[PDB]
Amino acid sequence: SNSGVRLDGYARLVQQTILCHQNPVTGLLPASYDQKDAWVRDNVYSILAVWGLGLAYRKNADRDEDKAKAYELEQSVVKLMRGLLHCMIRQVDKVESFKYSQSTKDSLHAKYNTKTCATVVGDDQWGHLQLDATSVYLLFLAQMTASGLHIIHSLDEVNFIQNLVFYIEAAYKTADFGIWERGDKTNQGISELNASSVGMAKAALEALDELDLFGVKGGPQSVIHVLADEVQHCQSILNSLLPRASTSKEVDASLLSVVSFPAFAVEDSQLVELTKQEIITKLQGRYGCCRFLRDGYKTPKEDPNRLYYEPAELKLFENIECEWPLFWTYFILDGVFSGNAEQVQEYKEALEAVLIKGKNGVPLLPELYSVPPDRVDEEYQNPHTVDRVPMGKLPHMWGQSLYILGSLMAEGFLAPGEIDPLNRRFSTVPKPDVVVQVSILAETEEIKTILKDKGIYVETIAEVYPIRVQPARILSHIYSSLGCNNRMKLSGRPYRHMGVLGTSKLYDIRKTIFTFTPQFIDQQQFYLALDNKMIVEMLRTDLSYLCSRWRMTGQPTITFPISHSMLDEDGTSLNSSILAALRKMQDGYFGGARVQTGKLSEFLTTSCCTHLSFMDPGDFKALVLQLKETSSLQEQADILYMLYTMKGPDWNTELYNERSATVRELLTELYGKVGEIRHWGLIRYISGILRKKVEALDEACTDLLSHQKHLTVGLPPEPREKTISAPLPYEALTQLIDEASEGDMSISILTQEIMVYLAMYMRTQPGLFAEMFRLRIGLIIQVMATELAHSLRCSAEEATEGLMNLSPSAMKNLLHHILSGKQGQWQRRRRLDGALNRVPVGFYQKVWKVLQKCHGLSVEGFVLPSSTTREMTPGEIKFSVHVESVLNRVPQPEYRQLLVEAILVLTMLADIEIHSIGSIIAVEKIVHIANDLFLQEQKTLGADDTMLAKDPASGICTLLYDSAPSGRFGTMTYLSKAAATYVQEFLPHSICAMQ
Amino acid sequence: QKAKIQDSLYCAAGAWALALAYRRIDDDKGRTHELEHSAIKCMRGILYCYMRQADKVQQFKQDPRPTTCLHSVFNVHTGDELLSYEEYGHLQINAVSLYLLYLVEMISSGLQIIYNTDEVSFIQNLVFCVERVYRVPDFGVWERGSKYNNGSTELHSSSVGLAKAALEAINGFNLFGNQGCSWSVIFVDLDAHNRNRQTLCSLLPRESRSHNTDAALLPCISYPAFALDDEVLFSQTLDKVVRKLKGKYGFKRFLRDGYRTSLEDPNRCYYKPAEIKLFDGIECEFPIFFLYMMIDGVFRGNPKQVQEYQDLLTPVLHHTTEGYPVVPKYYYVPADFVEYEKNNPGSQKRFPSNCGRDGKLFLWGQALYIIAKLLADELISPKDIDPVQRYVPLKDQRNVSMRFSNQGPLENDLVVHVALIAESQRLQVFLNTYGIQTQTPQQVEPIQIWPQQELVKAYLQLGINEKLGLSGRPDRPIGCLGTSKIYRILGKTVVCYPIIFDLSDFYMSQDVFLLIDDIKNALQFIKQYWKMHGRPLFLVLIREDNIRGSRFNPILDMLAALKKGIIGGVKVHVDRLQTLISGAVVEQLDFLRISQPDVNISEWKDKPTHEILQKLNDCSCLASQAILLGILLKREGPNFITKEGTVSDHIERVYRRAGSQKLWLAVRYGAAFTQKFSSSIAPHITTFLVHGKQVTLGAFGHEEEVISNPLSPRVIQNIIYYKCNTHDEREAVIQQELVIHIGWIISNNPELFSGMLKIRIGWIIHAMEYELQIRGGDKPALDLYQLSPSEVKQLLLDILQPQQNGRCWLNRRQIDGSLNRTPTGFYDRVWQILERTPNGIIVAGKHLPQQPTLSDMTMYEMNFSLLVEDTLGNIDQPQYRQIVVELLMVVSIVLERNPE
Repeated sequence: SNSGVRLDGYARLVQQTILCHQNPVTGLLPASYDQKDAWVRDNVYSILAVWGLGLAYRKNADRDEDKAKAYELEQSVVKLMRGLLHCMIRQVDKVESFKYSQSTKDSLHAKYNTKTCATVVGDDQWGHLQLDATSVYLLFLAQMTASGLHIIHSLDEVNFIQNLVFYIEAAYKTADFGIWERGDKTNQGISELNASSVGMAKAALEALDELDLFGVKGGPQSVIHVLADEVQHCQSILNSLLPRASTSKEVDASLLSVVSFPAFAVEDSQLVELTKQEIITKLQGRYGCCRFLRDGYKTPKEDPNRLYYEPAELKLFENIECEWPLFWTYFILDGVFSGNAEQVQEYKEALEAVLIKGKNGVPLLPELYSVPPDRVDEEYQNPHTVDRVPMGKLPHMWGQSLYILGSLMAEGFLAPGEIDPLNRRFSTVPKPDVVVQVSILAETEEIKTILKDKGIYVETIAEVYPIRVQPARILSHIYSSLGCNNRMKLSGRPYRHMGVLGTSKLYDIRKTIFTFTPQFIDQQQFYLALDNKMIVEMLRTDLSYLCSRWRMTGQPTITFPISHSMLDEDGTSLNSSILAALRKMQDGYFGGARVQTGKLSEFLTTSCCTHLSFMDPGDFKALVLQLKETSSLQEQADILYMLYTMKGPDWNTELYNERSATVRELLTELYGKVGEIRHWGLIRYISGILRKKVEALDEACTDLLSHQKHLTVGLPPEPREKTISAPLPYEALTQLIDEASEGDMSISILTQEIMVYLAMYMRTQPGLFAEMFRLRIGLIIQVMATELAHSLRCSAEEATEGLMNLSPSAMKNLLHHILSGKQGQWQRRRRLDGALNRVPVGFYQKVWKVLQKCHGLSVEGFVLPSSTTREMTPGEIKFSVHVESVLNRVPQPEYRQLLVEAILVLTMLADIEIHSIGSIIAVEKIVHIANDLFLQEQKTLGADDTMLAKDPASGICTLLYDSAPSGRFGTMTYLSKAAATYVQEFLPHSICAMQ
Repeated sequence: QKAKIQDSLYCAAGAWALALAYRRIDDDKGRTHELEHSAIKCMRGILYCYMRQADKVQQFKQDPRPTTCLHSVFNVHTGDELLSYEEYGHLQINAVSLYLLYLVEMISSGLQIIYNTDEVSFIQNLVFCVERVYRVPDFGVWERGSKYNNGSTELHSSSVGLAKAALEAINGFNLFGNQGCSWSVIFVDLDAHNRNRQTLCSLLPRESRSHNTDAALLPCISYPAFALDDEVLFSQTLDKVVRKLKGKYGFKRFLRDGYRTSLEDPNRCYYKPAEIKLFDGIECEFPIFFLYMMIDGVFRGNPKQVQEYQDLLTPVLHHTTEGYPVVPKYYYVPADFVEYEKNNPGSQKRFPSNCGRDGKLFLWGQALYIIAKLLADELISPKDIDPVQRYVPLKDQRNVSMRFSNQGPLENDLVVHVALIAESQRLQVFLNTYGIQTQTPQQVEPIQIWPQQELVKAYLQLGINEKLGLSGRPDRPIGCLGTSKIYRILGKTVVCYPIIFDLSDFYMSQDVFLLIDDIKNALQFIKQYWKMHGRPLFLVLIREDNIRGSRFNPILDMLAALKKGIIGGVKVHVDRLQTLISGAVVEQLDFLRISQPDVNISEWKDKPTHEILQKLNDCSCLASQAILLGILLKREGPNFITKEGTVSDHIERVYRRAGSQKLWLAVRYGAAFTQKFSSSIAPHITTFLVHGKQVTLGAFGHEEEVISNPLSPRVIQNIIYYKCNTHDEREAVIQQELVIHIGWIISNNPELFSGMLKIRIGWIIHAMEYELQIRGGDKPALDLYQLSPSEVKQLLLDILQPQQNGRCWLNRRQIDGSLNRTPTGFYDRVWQILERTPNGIIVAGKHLPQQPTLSDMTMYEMNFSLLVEDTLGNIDQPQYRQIVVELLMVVSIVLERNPE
């Protein structure tokens, strides 16, 4: 038959191409060329062709010869698979070290060796950090074991895989070198996050949810257990940063793999179409496509025998980027996958023109085509016009394997549903909605009586003896024992904060039902849960988040115990907010979700249950006396702080003759007494002494960084001020916050509170942070303290004292008011603008455009040379950073703002004329001329000298400060007149303006 | 960081047995899974470790030596060698054979261990390497080899038995299991199996020359092997080992064994002589062999032995903290009972080893214990644990392959097929005129007849891999059994004839009686060592040059007897080749598709070159021509140019002419020129060595070389040819003829050489010449160089006869002494003499002190026999030696008759 002939031809091609260098015993193919190395990614990707060919044989075998062929192909696949597994399982120490903290030194090697599977290089000679390779490896491992090949034999390999799951589970906040092993855009590589790694890891973690490695003949302990919050975090990170690969790269071609055949992890197909159109319109070439803009790899310049690119990529790497047909051969598979056929034919006819025929007349895929070293000037004026020449190695196994797999797919021998038995093709199918179940219980009989008084029927912790409730920290400590082995020195999953997605589902531990309360009702960690309004808002946002995704089967279940702290002052009735929230969550509509009430008896029959198997059995005395006799919280806190700092970090105070009362015990006990008074004047003070840290601070920090924003801790000036431009571990971040806040103690707590508030604000309303580029917590503190001082008309100390005493809701409202933006009238808004440096949306582009037509803009000695316009682009962050650094030399906010309107008026005026100034422009001189003209005009009118006052250290009238921007008497007209006069002063006696 | 091969393999076998036992439950919860995968992982690891070393395998395939032996111990953490081969030896074959047997066991069970074709090639190379185990001595299972523990290697019966079992099992089996067409088979040579069986049957009664009995014989003759199919000899071996090795606490390893005993010290690897005498009586104890005897009893269906051995094992077994059974390794006696134990064997109580309380275990012991308990509890059946039916009962031994014939064990009535093919049409019509029917090859067009070198080159073609570097099967001659089959190459049938019919440069192939005797011997060998399905095929060719006039009568008689139907009690069948080839199984080789003289030495030595050349030109005598060619080659060299081409070509031409003319002296002298040797000396020397005799090569009255262990053909050829260059000219072919005749006679008439220990060809031929001179009498003695092969064979058989009266008793004494004849029971008589000789015996200046030989030696060991032969061989006059040995026998008789 024809099918037999085609399968024989495809087998011959595969045999002659890839299998000839299979390297048995080890099973690791060389990574192309005469390099004598084995890259994990290439070895993983080079088996898909053989895999699909073997599956094509298996269904149509029906004969001994074809049965043997399928058998040998599958055995070769499992050989290669075990060859990959052995090299990593030989290196358990590095993964164990990486499981705690994040560093490049304790990371797996990316280039393993040939026979004996040894190391070839040290830890300081290559970039040994690639999460994408491990993630995609585990994805294909899951797919193959779901297909029905036995890959895992020993049970210790299950523990190693479980440890590797924790190894890769932190990819959403870990910076990596990248898929190209080149760091960021320029060299001297700095670790930086990219979307490709996170997108690759999301599907890898999703695939191993319940897929056992022992097939249909497994046991009670054969399934890898994975959480759910990391998947949602990865999805959110991908959605936030889908259009751009990274913060330094405008677009990378590698995003195609994430949004195509391997590891479909994307939603909102409109963004898929947008990124496909963008990559087509920007990276398409003549005989291929480029990875990303401004790469110099394999160029007739650059002195290839040298690394660590000098910062002189002005035009030496523009429009001469060679080619890469890999992304072209991706398109044919992407088109043929779902429903597209004409695009498949178009791409096939496009790629058949760029093939090279070698020995025996077989297809061969070149790596890249290089621009000739002579025809370089023409390409700068006529891009994508000059023909290129093949250059570099071309035994490209990755591209050839993917192309032959695509051709076999298009031939119709094999169905799309066989490559992926997990059915990952239906990720674009919408899910309508889910219904959330919430249960209410009372702590004591008094609370039950109070609730029944208002008509609410609940039950206590008693009477439901078969079920039990306990906090989620116990659940995390329980989770800290999964995948623990003593012979292999494996410590299991490290302790982490547990999300709300895991506590919702029910649990089974030794024929018992357990339910875990949410983590935000924990008063032993932080005091922000002592406010009823905040409790309500966290319930609302958590219900919304739970009803949003809910990608796991069954209905949710939330337990909301009512505590003694949520009664009134008299303790005889619940607060109005709590009763109102209960009434809203009744009748099936609360917040933005449907909430159904009832009892645990009804919910047990319809709710997801998770079966857990791994927990189955296998003079100081004078000061102490003064403290004892004295009263009042102020002296109490003061004396305890002095004792703790001076001799009492852990020393026993001996205040009780029968119980050894340690200082820490006394401070812990003081919390109970402070709680009833609701005195927000010393609770922060004692919390700073005990150094309480807020959980999930790193997640909020990386959420803030992901929005193209730069964070900063520490009050001005330099060098106390810092710059957190990259994600940092929890310990490093806490230490940095400590050193920035110095000994003021409360500064760290208020900074953490502001960071949490900004993190919660970012998700809900990401529109108030426009016109803003560098967030400054210290400047926010200064602005808010000044605002409260002005409102209360008191001194700075009184304003600060009122500041600490405000409830968290007061800080919420005041921060929202300041962010919204809602003599002595205009000066206040001007000072607020200068303090918050709220520059307009298109400031940098216009500044660049004007710099294109002048030698520079001097600001009090410091000069902004015009040579930077060709070294940078308006989209890059470094140009904005240098512009802000030039503009922030002056300390006065009013000076900064007036410089802003002066440079803008110069920008608008430059458009009218068509000339080159050919001189340096001083903005301060223009501002002084405008001020002098305003002074002269006001003197001409006849105003008395009192109103034309002079500031103590400015030289600028306060009435000019108070003047409104627009109008026939505004500052803008004076600035325009001064700028025009200055332009005329350095102009060859001819303006020649027209528009 | 040290790991052995045997213990891990046994643990894997036990785990596989437990998995098979648990497989009988459909709700197993996957418990079979981890056991099966553990077995697979262990086997993959051991296979990887074996394939890590590749150069050593290739080196051993050509030059088997301890230096090139495959390493057996390596680091378990990374699979690398940690210890040098100068402190271990590393040479051991039983592990490889047992690994092969177990791997084919689990492949037949249904497990998957091999993935690609490369491992098939590696298995082929391993089989080729282990085919040659019957010659190279091994270090033994216990690593000590000889009981003296000095650093010498001796042959072990258990290793060769395991090799034979593995070779038999591996034949004709699909390695990939369920699926396989043409790249999953294993090819086996029957000659190696036959030689291994012969070595077993010769060496089976005594495990080694220096060891009368050892406990290591049980696994080779128990469940792990099932190799001894002789019942009565099996019973006597079992009775002997039980009687001589039974102990109160189990079975000892063997007699006079100071292994990790109280007196042993960790300061001397090699034991000093006479220490073994002090080491007796304090031998350590191993209870593990109770489990093996339990196994044997339960497979033999004898519950009485099961119950007795279980009762014996119950008290000696130890318990853990939880009560888990413990089997310690060895038992030792404290220092207080070092002398009290000697007077009363077993009276005192021993003490347990370190691995009997806590913290140390003997995983091999618990593995065997658990498998024996599993079998005793009847949780499985013997068939399940042995799917390859290694052990069969007496009533099923009727139609098995490679073991027994269809006629039954106690029957031998095989019929051998023989095909008659002519060579020339004139010879065919001449034979037809006398009634003899034969077919010239040109009417057999569909079938092809090829010589024996086609098959060896084809076998060299297979087993070649490019990635690793592989030479395939070595180019070795193929036996008659291999050539008796029918082959198919490229779809063409190929049939070959035995190597006896092809042209031979030697001279004895021109004698009709020698060829008749040789073909009769080949027919007997085919009859008695054939067990394959289907009648064997034999091809015989007759040349027109064989008739050579009056010599045409015996071939007529032989052909008439062949036509009659019986040849010396052997049934034969004759018919055309086409009918025989049709309807017969043909074996497939498909691998190729995938892939007096007037000149004296002294007088003419000083003659010039041109004079010698002219004399060579104008002379017609063969002897003069040969001697002139010899002088020319000795003086000028083989590269000189003569009137008839090069010197070598002229020598070959004159030698062939002499062979055609049948001048025995001329052909022998030319053969000495040709620097040629027979390709069968090594089998003769190795069979002489395994018999227990000794061979010495040399000339009478000159230097002689003694051989005690097998040697490579290169060294033996070198030494014999250097000796030949030293002393004489035509001797080399003479010792060749004598050794081939002696080997043939000892093969067919073994009892004729009874009483022989040291065989010396020079003394034999001297006695031959002396007897011929006596027979001549008045007439001058006929020269031995001019005697025909029939005459020398007859004279050798006459002199080798037991001899009778009539002739002078002096001649009988001379011929007995020249052969170094010894009376039966002489050695034991000498030993009982020395035991009753307080001072010693001094003969011809040699001293035999009693103390060292009593403190080093025992009754039946060979070292004493060697020493007494050495001290006896200093007597110059052979009849004087015979008188001395007769006097010794008389003294022994008279002293044993009266002890007063």
